[PDB]
Amino acid sequence: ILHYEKLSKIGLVKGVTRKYKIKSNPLTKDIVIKMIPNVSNMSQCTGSVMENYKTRLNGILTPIKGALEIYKNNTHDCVGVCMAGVAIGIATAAQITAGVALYEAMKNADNINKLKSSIESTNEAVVKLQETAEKTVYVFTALQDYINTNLVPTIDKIPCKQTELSLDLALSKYLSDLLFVFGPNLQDPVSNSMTIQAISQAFGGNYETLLRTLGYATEDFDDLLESDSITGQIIYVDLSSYYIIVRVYFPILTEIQQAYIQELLPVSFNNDNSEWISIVPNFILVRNTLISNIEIGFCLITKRSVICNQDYATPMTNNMRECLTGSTEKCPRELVVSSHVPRFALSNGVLFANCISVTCQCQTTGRAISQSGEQTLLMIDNTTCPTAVLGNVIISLGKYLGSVNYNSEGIAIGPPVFTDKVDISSQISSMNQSLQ
Amino acid sequence: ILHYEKLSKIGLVKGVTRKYKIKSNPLTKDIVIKMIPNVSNMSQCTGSVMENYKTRLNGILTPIKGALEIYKNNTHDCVGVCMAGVAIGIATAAQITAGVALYEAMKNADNINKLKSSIESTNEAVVKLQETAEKTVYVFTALQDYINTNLVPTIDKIPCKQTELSLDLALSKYLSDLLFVFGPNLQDPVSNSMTIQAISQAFGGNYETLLRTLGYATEDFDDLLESDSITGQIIYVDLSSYYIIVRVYFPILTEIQQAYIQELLPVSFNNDNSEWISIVPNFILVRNTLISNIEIGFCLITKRSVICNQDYATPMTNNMRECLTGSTEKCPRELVVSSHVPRFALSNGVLFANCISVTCQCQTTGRAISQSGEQTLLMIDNTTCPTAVLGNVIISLGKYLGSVNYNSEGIAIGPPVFTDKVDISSQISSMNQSLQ
Amino acid sequence: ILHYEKLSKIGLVKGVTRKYKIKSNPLTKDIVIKMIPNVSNMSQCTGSVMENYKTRLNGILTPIKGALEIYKNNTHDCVGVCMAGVAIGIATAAQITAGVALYEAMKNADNINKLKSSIESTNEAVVKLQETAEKTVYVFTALQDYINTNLVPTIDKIPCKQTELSLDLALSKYLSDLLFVFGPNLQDPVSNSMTIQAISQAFGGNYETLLRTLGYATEDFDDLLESDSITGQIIYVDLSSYYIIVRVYFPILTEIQQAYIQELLPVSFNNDNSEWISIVPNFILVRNTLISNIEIGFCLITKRSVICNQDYATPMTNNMRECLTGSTEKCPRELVVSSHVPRFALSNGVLFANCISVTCQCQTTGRAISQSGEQTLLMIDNTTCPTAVLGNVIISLGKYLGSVNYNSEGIAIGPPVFTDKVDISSQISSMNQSLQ
Ligand SMILES: *[C@@H]1O[C@H](CO)[C@@H](O)[C@H](O)[C@H]1NC(C)=O
Ligand SMILES: *[C@@H]1O[C@H](CO)[C@@H](O)[C@H](O)[C@H]1NC(C)=O
Ligand SMILES: *[C@@H]1O[C@H](CO)[C@@H](O)[C@H](O)[C@H]1NC(C)=O
Ligand SMILES: *[C@@H]1O[C@H](CO)[C@@H](O)[C@H](O)[C@H]1NC(C)=O
Ligand SMILES: *[C@@H]1O[C@H](CO)[C@@H](O)[C@H](O)[C@H]1NC(C)=O
Ligand SMILES: *[C@@H]1O[C@H](CO)[C@@H](O)[C@H](O)[C@H]1NC(C)=O
Ligand SMILES: *[C@@H]1O[C@H](CO)[C@@H](O)[C@H](O)[C@H]1NC(C)=O
Ligand SMILES: *[C@@H]1O[C@H](CO)[C@@H](O)[C@H](O)[C@H]1NC(C)=O
Ligand SMILES: *[C@@H]1O[C@H](CO)[C@@H](O)[C@H](O)[C@H]1NC(C)=O
Ligand SMILES: *[C@@H]1O[C@H](CO)[C@@H](O)[C@H](O)[C@H]1NC(C)=O
Ligand SMILES: *[C@@H]1O[C@H](CO)[C@@H](O)[C@H](O)[C@H]1NC(C)=O
Ligand SMILES: *[C@@H]1O[C@H](CO)[C@@H](O)[C@H](O)[C@H]1NC(C)=O
Repeated sequence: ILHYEKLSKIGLVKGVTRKYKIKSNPLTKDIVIKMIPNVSNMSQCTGSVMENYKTRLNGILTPIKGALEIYKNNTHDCVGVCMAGVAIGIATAAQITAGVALYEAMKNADNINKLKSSIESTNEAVVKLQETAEKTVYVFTALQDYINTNLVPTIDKIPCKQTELSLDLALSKYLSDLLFVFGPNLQDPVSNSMTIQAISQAFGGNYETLLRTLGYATEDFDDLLESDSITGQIIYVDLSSYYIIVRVYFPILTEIQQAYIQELLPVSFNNDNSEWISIVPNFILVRNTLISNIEIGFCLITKRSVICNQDYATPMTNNMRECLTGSTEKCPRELVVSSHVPRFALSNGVLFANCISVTCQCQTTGRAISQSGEQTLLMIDNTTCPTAVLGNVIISLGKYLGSVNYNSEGIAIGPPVFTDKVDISSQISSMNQSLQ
Repeated sequence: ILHYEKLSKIGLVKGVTRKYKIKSNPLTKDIVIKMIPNVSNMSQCTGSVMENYKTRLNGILTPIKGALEIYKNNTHDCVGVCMAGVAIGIATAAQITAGVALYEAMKNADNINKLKSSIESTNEAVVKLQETAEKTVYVFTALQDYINTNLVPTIDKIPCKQTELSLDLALSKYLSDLLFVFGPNLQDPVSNSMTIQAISQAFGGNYETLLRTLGYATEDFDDLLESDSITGQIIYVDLSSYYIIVRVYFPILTEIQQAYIQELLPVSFNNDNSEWISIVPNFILVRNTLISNIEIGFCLITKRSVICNQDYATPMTNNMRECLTGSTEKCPRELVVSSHVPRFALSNGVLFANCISVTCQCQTTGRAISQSGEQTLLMIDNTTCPTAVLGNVIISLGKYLGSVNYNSEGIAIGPPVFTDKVDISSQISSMNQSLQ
Repeated sequence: ILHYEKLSKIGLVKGVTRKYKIKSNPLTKDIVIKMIPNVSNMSQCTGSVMENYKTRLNGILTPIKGALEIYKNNTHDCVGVCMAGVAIGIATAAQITAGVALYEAMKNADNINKLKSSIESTNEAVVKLQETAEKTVYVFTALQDYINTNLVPTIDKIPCKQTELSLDLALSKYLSDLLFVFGPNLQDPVSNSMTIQAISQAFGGNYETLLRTLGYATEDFDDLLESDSITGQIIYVDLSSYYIIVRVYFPILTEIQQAYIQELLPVSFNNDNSEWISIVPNFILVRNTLISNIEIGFCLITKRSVICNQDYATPMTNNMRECLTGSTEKCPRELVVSSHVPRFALSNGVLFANCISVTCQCQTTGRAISQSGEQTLLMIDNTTCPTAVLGNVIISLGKYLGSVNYNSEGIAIGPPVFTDKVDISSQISSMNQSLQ
């Protein structure tokens, strides 16, 4: 376990405790995104912009169909999914799993494609199609709202050459937004790591409409959405009607048993007439009594749980392990030169303040609280005095659950470090000479 | 303090000198952002979209008020702001300061909330309300412009079922834009480090309107705005009318006395029949004769000053200070293999170039400029000849201010390094292996 | 030169082979971007917003003209381009080259400026003007389409105070979008490294319209566009009509002879009853039998080529070069702690899998595939059994081309490493302590 009391003297005050959960057991739903709007009522003087747009869009969608066909031509049934690796050549585990999912989805994709005329005939942003007697499929058109709201009502009040230019500009804007996702960046359409937010770029970035139409099945919807857990996969691309079929995955957030995330608050501390800040990860992941780093940039942090779409646990150095489990001397530290580093923190009702680097007096005492040159931090609870003053904040404090004689006991202190990108090169290069 | 001559002989040509500026003394103004538009004039067939949007927005905003209420409950002027830390539990210095500011703003927030009916009744993008007999408050409604410009005029030209769909799509787009900032990502709404641009996402990202309506208080407006110095804080959330109160901070740019930013220009140089580029920071902070690094990626680099919303000074390795103070050998270098690395530079009118890599000839005599094999760079000035050429550029040069015999004196050059992400891991691994 | 067979035993399975191509031989086109829209037809109720917008835009643009005038006043024909470095002061190689290009473009800029009245009289998003008897120039207005589609048609259906507010909001949104690029961030406007997508932010981000109107005539267009290969440069700023002149560069992709990019697929492998992953870059660049790294994150990855707007070759550690050329023991490895690390891969129809972590039972044999406690990965080809099963995927396999005794030969393995930044700091600091 983590030794919070020893970490506090370093400057690492214990923070909130959060539970760890990852995506599992995804459900599947199929949607059709029509990437070309219907212009039946505006065709009177739509000009020649549509042929150019179709050619440009075919130039984008052709690589997608080409990258799908390699798995399409190698997936079939033999006397489950039964693939042929000779004509596949290069494939990772994720690619092969995505191909299996693609073949599985083809069973419904065939019946979806059976309604090609209905898909093309759609002229609203969201349309319901009776895909079978007991199931339905929704159709999303990229720019149908804009055409039905702005361009169509203004088809005669302005010279419709200007309307042609406006439609061309709208389509060009849509394509420029698309090219970030569906352009040559999408080298691997056979994969399910593409988030619904990115897929909605084919719909103008309005993923909320897609999710609301499909259904808010769970109460953990927002955590799944922000954490990039709701993903989709393209399973069919049509170069005649210019539409794609996307299978959207709706997973459930499953708590990881015997696992939690502990956050450590860094506080500057005094040592040798100078201020220092400890260098340890802000978030530590504990799972089944095993301490390991978690890369938290991709994960989502809430008030009670950490939500990740993938198991983002990363290895932790053994020295870091002993720094977090009591051995303070192995805990690295950095000198502080900036004057905007926190100098006190409150945890469990008791504040850990660097009472020498900031004015520090209590309230009922009406006197100052003195921090000697040997103590890194000062523990202030209501044992010494029940209300403290720090700058312009007057705060009352609760009892401490740790050692009664905390402020009278010191510890060893670790060696200094520097964490700049180029400082790493200098340190490695310099000591290499020392090694020789 | 920086030895520019030796740095140039390394390949680090002295660049522009800029002053250091940080924000301080922030003035405060209060604005109200209503996140639900008024649909009174278009409620004839808006449908059930409004109730669903209200439910979604209530779900979005409930955690915000839940987090604010933790502090709002435990701060009550007692026998200055006087907070109870027992029920706060977990808090940092910045969070406690933000809570103090929140309570201070509550005194005016009470009078602002006294105008709940007026805030609800707003039907314009920007509305002026008399806070007091002398003070006024501006109300910003997110989608009011869109509704009043598009949905109201086109309320009967199109079937209003389509209008309901259009309004639903617009609100969904608004919510998708919001969820980046106001969604579960906003775990800590108490803190006041959220930029005005991010807050404007609740107003469609149009922070320029927010700032212009309040007032361009100073000529340093753009530097403050880009550097993220203009920040806001949510001080009250109402779920009955779905609006928030934001206290916008307008700091002033105060230059730090006896401090400046020095920029070094890297130039590839010849050494041992090959090309190298020195590995040192592009920007160097000198403050009160103390040299320190600066994570300038978060700051703004203008022509005459560096603007930072916080003091971003970070420590610099001692060896690196020795390198910048004259110790040539302690500066690391990287072998260059790219052919698109700069090979000459101009400072104070004197030309530093690597004539081995790029051909140099001098126009006033029409003969080549020769760089010998043991010289890193060639200093070319009008002392040598008034005009030299470099490929297709003909340039005239001033006089050097350093040593007259610059080109005849050599230095000691540093040790090679590699700066790739995996190179660090490989170097550490081998360097451990040698020690064992 | 790369020993794929030995890399497979580590877990680095050979992937796709791509060709390396860079920007070269850029063509030049001239366009005019007018950042103030023509509002002649809305002048009845335009209000006073236009004067304030003009003042804001003048404040935005004055630094740009000030920075251009440094090279404008210091460049003239001398008895090619002939610059004066005395009054330039500070300049890099890129800045000087950009200034030379700026002067070269001034010849056409004068003829463009001769049509100032025509430029300022434009009232459409894209307008064609004849700068000479033979050549023509296009004009792009930032917000003309929005005005002519929304504000003009709605000039009487709603009170024009609302129209004035709407125009002010639109201009403020346009300025908010602009300030990310054309604001104080644009410290060097002379340089030509700014992408066309960024330049289009002055046109609403519709770079597709610019490129389509300019008449592209290449099959490598999408690769050039994604890779940020198409760039522009501002060559003149007018503070009276508020327009800028941009010289757009259209290059050609030239394949680098004797150069290709090799991709390596990481696969978790068993060692000492534990699962590990190798720390080696995903992409390796080979040029004339010289191996080098590449920050391919800046580049674009396609199915058969890597496209970069600059030569992004970076040096590689010598030990690392030995690692990629058969010396297996120098390759670092990291202990897999997550349960979402790939565990099998397919290359050339040959399946590399870690049968310890994932059960393998190939259907043709009808029995499970057993991997011992000495073999890092198990090679499956149709010699041992044609079709293999891994979980839910049934795959048929080709024949190996390397050693037929692959599964019986073992290799040496490397030392463990950790890649976290804090882990790097802990590692570096710790062995300084042991070194002494
Ligand atoms: C378009 O034309 C059809 C007739 O084919 C008509 O039913 C419909 O109302 C028109 N408008 C829209 C928005 O579809
Ligand atoms: C897949 O098969 C189709 C015909 O069924 C063919 O047109 C296409 O080129 C094939 N794709 C390959 C072999 O990659
Ligand atoms: C300190 O505060 C706790 C509540 O947090 C209280 O129970 C205890 O009596 C207090 N001790 C004093 C006032 O001495
Ligand atoms: C390495 O150890 C020496 C011991 O004297 C110390 O002075 C130096 O600062 C240390 N450097 C690093 C980068 O750990
Ligand atoms: C470390 O020093 C040795 C001997 O001086 C040298 O051979 C080796 O290349 C150095 N390693 C570096 C600088 O990474
Ligand atoms: C704050 O106080 C109110 C009213 O007493 C209560 O409803 C709410 O739950 C409290 N919130 C806390 C204690 O976090
Ligand atoms: C709604 O209509 C009334 C009718 O007089 C008008 O006064 C009011 O300004 C309208 N509201 C909006 C927001 O347009
Ligand atoms: C050389 O350049 C200097 C500027 O540094 C100038 O003052 C001088 O007149 C030039 N010509 C000489 C020194 O002959
Ligand atoms: C350049 O010259 C013009 C007059 O020709 C002057 O107005 C401007 O200020 C000069 N700029 C600089 C940087 O000297
Ligand atoms: C303004 O109105 C005139 C009236 O004839 C028209 O010719 C011109 O095109 C209009 N300007 C526009 C639409 O930008
Ligand atoms: C393995 O597959 C290849 C074609 O990929 C075939 O030529 C060979 O005969 C097969 N070997 C066996 C034993 O079936
Ligand atoms: C250094 O090598 C030793 C060899 O026994 C190993 O135990 C230790 O973990 C290594 N540490 C680092 C930071 O590489």
